[PDB]
Amino acid sequence: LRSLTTVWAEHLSDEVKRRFYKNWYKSKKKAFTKYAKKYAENNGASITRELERIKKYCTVVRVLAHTQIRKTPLKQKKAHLMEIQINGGSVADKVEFGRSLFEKPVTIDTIFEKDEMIDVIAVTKGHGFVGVTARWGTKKLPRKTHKGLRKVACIGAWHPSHVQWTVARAGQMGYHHRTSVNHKIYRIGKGDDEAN
Amino acid sequence: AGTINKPKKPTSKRKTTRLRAKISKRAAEKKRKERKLARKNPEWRSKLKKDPGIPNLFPYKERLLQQIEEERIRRKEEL
Amino acid sequence: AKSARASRIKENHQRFKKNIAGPVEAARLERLSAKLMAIAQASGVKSGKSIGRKDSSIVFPM
Amino acid sequence: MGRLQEYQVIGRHLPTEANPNPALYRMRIFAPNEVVAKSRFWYFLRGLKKVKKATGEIVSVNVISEKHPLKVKNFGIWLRYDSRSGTHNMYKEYRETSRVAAVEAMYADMAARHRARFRSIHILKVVELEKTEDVKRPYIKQLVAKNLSFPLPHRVPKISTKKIFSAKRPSTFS
Amino acid sequence: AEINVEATSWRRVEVGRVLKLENGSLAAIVEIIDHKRVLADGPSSDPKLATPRGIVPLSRALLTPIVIPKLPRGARTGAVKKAWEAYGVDAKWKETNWAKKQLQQERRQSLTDFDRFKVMRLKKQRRFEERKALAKIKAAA
Amino acid sequence: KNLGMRKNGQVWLPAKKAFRPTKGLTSWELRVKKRQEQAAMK
Amino acid sequence: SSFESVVVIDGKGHLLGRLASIVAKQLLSGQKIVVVRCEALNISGEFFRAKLKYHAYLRKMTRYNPTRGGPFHFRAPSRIFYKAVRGMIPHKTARGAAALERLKVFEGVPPPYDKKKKMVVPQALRVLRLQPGRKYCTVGRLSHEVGWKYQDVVARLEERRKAKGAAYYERKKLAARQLSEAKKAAAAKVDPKVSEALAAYGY
Amino acid sequence: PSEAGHRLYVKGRHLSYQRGRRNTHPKTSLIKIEGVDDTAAANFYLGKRVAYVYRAQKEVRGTKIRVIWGKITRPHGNSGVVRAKFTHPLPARSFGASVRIMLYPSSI
Amino acid sequence: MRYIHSEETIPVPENVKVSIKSRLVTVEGPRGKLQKDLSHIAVNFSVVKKGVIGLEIHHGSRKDVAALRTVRTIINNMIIGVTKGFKYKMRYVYAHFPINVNVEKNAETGCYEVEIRNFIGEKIVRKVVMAPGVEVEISKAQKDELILSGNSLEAVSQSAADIQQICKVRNKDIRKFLDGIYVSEKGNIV
RNA sequence: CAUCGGUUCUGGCGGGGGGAUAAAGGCCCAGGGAAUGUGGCUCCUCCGGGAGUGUUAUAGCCCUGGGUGUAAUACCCUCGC
RNA sequence: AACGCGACGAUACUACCCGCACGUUGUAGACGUAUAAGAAUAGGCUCCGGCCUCGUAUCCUAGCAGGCGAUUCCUCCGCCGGCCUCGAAGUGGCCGUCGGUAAUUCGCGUAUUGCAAUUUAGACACGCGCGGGAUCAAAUCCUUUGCAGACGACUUAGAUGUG
Repeated sequence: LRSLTTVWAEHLSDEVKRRFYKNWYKSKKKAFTKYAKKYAENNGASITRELERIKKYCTVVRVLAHTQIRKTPLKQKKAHLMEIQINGGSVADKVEFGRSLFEKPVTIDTIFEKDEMIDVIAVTKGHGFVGVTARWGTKKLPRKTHKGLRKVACIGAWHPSHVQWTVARAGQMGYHHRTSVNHKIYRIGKGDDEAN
Repeated sequence: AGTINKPKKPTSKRKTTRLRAKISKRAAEKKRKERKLARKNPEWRSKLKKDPGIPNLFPYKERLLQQIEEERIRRKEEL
Repeated sequence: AKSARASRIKENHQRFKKNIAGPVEAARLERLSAKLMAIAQASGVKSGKSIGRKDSSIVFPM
Repeated sequence: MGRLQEYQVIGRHLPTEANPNPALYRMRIFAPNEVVAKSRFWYFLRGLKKVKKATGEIVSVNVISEKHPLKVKNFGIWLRYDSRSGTHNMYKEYRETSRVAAVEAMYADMAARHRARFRSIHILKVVELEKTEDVKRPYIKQLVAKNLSFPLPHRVPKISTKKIFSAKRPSTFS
Repeated sequence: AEINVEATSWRRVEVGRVLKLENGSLAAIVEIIDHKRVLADGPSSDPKLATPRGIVPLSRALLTPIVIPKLPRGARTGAVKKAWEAYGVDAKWKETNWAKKQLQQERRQSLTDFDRFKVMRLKKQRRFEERKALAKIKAAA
Repeated sequence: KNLGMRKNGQVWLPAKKAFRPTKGLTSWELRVKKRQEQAAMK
Repeated sequence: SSFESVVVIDGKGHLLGRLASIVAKQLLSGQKIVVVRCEALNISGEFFRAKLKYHAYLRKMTRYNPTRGGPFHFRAPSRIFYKAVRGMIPHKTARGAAALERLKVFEGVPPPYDKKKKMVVPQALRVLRLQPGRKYCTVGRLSHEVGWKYQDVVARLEERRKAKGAAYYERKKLAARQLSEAKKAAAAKVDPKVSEALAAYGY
Repeated sequence: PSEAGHRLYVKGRHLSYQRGRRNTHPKTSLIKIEGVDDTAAANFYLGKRVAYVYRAQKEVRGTKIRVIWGKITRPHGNSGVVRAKFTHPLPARSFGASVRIMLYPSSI
Repeated sequence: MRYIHSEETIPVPENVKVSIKSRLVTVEGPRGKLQKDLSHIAVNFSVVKKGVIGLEIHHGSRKDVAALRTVRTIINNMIIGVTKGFKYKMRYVYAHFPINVNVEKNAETGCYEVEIRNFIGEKIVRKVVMAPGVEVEISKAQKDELILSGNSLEAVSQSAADIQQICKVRNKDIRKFLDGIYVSEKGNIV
């Protein structure tokens, strides 16, 4: 798969503009300022041309959407932005759908439903540098074993004259990317509901 | 067998020098032993070997038999 | 025990997918797509209708 | 085995006081040259008549040319060949234009089909089959058939091995 | 019953079939030795087409469209020459496209440097005429 | 129509001929004469 | 024998090892080679023999660490042909690396090679080499069975390229017709002395 | 104006030194002449001068272009490859580089 | 040994049209049209006589000569299929649990479908999708009988084989348990 | 570059000798013979061709002897340019 | 893939783009570095007449390394612009202006590089120059955070704020 082109909306919020910066507080905040002029130049001819290119050449269409992190209690102000695939319909239908969805808020209950089983993707809890006993679940050596007991006694007893990639070693534990499946939605509660 | 999907460890055709030398030594010793056994062989052997004869599919076998008969008649007449 | 990769288990799961879970997920998809549709609706060169060109190599340099 | 010729080789035992006029022995030898022909003559004479090269002499060596090298002939060859089992009879047929060509075809045939080398083959008789009814083998009988005519399907064309690249895919129909 | 068969029609090696050898000479098949060799005779009076009577391997020969009718199997050089001259093998061979291609090749390989220059200039004049004709044709439709 | 039974039951199968690829090389009368000559030689 | 800027070879119907031998000799002589349609290359013998050979190849791996040093098994057809070519080149020398830099291999016919003349090698052509009745397989099929992911994408792109080539061939037929009519019309307007002079010269 | 070329030489490629399996001898080079594919065709080019033309870094006596001269000595093999002897042995990096086979000394 | 010329012949009925192009054989009769690609076999097709197809092999081995017999039988079976057709009669028998056979025709695919229920009291429903061109009916002249008919003998017989193989008794003594569906008759429709 | 010397590789040309004074072969002469039997004749057909009879006829072939002929050519050896 | 690739945003300067002005600048190696059907190979191609071993082909190819002026021709080539078209790693077609142009023929010039010596001539990339057009950006240290952490690294926040 190859990304052929992407089309942005005319107005981007400051929370999603913060994603393109490391030092937003010092910045001139110039991102997408020349891109926004394409909507006014020649009645958006370049925008229309890129949309037509997507319509006639592309097989997969995704939207670009970002969180509104300012509505959370988090101290972070830089929002999270990702590509969400539009499934269903024809390619022209997907393009018209995404363009109609430009600059609009999409709530969770228009995407998922109660009693639906979904998947959750996130990075796990970090643990730092961890020995083999807690990193791999190996058996502890007996008490007052020389050179330590939270170890594997023989990391190699056999040929090759090497350490093999299948032997448990101390190292980073946690902060791993995991995709977990089959999680049931019990409730989609509404924020404006005082008894959710 | 599941040879195509899961082949096993290959059988090497690359010879080693040790095995080549051992096989050459054993072949030479077998040749000498066979010569000694042929020298000491007590099995009976004919003085004259059995002849296969003339093949039946040879189209002039009857004419060859005629020629043999006339030659032996001439030899008996001369002797 | 039959494995998760067993052909009979796969066929049973395919029949379950076709006959039981499929209509339920199709109805849920219809409802969700209706809601998100409600949210969504709530010269060629000079116009962009003709798709002109935008404003290591596969060949040897020649 | 090689560009063979047929030689009439006539030899004899050396004359003595008891035998002032010894018998002359004649052989037809297929050989690449006269030295090989005389060597094969003395080999066969040692195998048959107990006449040795040291006590003998060569009287004549002549080349026997084919009488009609432009006439297609069928040849029957009776030979004996030596394998690990022993000595085996064989009758074979060859469609050639000369006895020498038939003998070379026989040597190539024996080497290809039975791994018989030159020194293990004894040619006993080479005959020209006088009539079509004298042909026994089906691979010659199909060739002597009346009104014989065949095409040549799937002929790979002769392309020079130095011309690596061709601009058109070749055909196999001529 | 209607049968419609679209397959090949090879030329057949047979008694009387004329072969073209690699040097350009012609021969007629007198007798078939086996599936790889024939006996052939070229009695042509033209020295470029003549071939002595002898064995021809079929891998070194090509099958021409000419077949001498009713040539007897095993016929000697006199009878083959009489049938060849009666049929007129040389004229039909000259009319074939293989001999025209060979004649064109010979004429092109015989060219000198002045001949090549004259070929260039005459071809440019003719090509000027065909370019005008092509412009006239393309303008019409 | 067919009057006999085929053993495997495939009744549509044609009345096959013997597989003799060398058929037609030698006539019957020549083979008879060769039979007599071979018997005399033996 | 001829020297070209770049030789584009159509890989369809070519035997893998013989084409690789000829290509490697050309590369070491100093000729640039682009092989297209590597999925249509042929291997002599039955398909299961090629499958068995590739699974025997897949067996081999560096035991202590599969991420380094080991035989890395490339499943794309152009990479299978590239392994065949690389085995016949001293690729661990600078001269061998320079000879390998003169070669490009692709699945299908990517542009701009769809509008270039594609040559064939008669010494490696399956119809000219293999005996009739012998079995043969296809490198694209072997690749698809051992895990190459883009058999259908290349098939659709090849179908599109062949449709465009059909339109181009219709235009080419029209141009050839018009050229024949132009030569026939102009044959009266050339000087006759020019015409027999060219005819006697052989043109 | 003129639309022709100006080539008066035959193209060739430098393939290898004279060598066996292992030992190479740089005093003789193997040249593949374009369009020459047998010993009979290669016999025409015996004695013809051949230049290897290459580029250096500094300008010396008005040019950045240097030449190594040699002559074709004898045919090699059966496929029209020829042996050539140059004033100095050709550089090892020029295996696969181009050389110019002149039409002089001419015997036509 | 290589045989110079070998030949087979196929008679063609007067109501049959045979077209062969690049070893692709199309046979048309009163009952329809059948096609078969024989490009895997080297053979020269010709018209030796009116209503006779000639097949030949030049310079072939014994195996290549023998393959023409298989080609002859294949083309003859296609001719018989387009003239008379092929019919397989199957019988389903049971001891205690009556086997229920339901035959439908899928409108989306055009193929027949056979559903088998209560095979030795099993609760699963067996489904066999028939080959295209194969018509399946439940007989009314006899008891517990299916009739499969078509132009392609291979399709009809493979469909019958699929029906036979789907109803297989497992882990039981087959001397004692005799339930199943079996091919009981083979013949022509006409 | 020309004219030479030494060594060497390679291409072409003119002669001589030998053998069965090559064997063949062409064109004549005189005999003999046969089929994978030409013409003719007879009998069947799908009218395309088959089958039979018999020795050159409206094709030809094979074997022997002779003449041209000390023919040519191949192969081997050899004298030169 | 830390020496595989794509899309996009903003890009201060000596940075970027355009025109020409050249390189003691480089490059596994220009010298006509010309040429798109697909498919079969026990069959194909076609202008529908016929044709197919064969790229031994076709195109192009003359002039100071190619001048000047005619005679003559409307053929070929190139840059720009318009409209279409081309996504497998994106480029061709038509029309128009302008410039060049032996298909025919001729005049004036070529010498002297001294009897050969790469025929210094192509393409891409890089750099130094002007003359114009276009644009006013970020990152890191630091302070901070604890979704992180041996140290680096990572998630954050720091410019007026829902800080």
